[PDB]
Amino acid sequence: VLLEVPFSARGDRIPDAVAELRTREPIRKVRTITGAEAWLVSSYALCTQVLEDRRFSMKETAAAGAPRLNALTVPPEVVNNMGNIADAGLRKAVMKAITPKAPGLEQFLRDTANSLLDNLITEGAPADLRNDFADPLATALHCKVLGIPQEDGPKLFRSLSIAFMSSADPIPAAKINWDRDIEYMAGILENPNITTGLMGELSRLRKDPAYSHVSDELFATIGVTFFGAGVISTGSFLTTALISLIQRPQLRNLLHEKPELIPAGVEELLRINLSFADGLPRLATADIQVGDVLVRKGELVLVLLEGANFDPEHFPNPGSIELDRPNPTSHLAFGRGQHFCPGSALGRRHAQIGIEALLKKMPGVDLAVPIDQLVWRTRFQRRIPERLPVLW
Ligand code: HEM
Repeated sequence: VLLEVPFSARGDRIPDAVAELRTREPIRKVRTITGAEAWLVSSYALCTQVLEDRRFSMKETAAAGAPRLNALTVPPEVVNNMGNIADAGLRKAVMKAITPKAPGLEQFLRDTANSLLDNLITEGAPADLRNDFADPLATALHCKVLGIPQEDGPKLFRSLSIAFMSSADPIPAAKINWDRDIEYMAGILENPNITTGLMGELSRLRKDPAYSHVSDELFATIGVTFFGAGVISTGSFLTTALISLIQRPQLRNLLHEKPELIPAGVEELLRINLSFADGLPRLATADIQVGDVLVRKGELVLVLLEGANFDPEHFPNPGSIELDRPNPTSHLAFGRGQHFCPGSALGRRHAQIGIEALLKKMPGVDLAVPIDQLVWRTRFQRRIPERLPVLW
């Protein structure tokens, strides 16, 4: 019987099995939720090998009849979204619009984190740091980044509990939501009041006849895809980083006292983060040797990020947060190679600012329920608790 993936929906603790698997079988046959076979890769060396070799293709994971990690929740072409962006001549533009350096942006993040936190302090403990802090901070950020009205955020957010499912079967709601969100974005592109952020930029490139080969659909897809990827990734990461920090009171206290180390703290929280529920999928486009396995053309490979990130061969004392590591950014939390996360800078600043605000307003933050009372979302592309009850 094949080892089934994923092993655990819990985002607070790495299963003991990962260390077992990594040492003895850093590439191992598994079965996914669709019933497909796959190669799960779990050492830093093999994970990096896979991500650095472009013949392990992201685009081709959408190929018809390919073994699948999970059901598509987007059109097959949209799996190649970053490639379409590059081909449309929109790459450095997209990347420029999603940098945290934008005028006023970091102060907006800061003031938004502090306002959310003041509201929670007024309502009284317990507070839910996912639904009433991390996710709203993520959503407010991405509305600003995209240049769309803040009041439009909640509804785009609504789609995400389905869009980012990791399902054995197709999801009818995913298509309905996708089509509505695409239509919304299309409308944003023609709205002359939208002059800032990613959509403001994309909108004026759309008016340019030099971009006449670029469909309206792709422009709109970029907005929907970046909003969703950024909101789900930042909100989910911050949420489970807060659990990591809460469980390490002396770290909490150290960062509160020495906020200059908060970036180093966040980098370690990224390294040990369990937010990705599944390995990153790739399809082999050739026969390629990975460890003791010849991966065959057409086979699915899953790059287990926490495999690499907890690998003591690369990170000594891997379960420990150490702020003085010599190569602290070398984890795979943002991936590697061709598909390295284009939002990584913004991801770091969202978490840095969110944590700094929280530590200053709630220096005594702690869980308000036993950790085993958290409800872990299942069959989802991220590991998150439904609610994160705290007191302070
Ligand atoms: C802590 C926050 C974040 C984490 C941990 C994270 C993680 C990742 C990872 C691991 C990948 C690589 C996927 C792969 O190679 O298969 C990725 C790619 C991606 N991320 Fe992020 N991400 C974060 C924030 C963001 C933000 C803020 C945005 C946009 C606003 C974003 C947009 C994207 C997009 C569009 C891709 C696909 C790139 C491609 O296909 O080439 N992410 N992210």
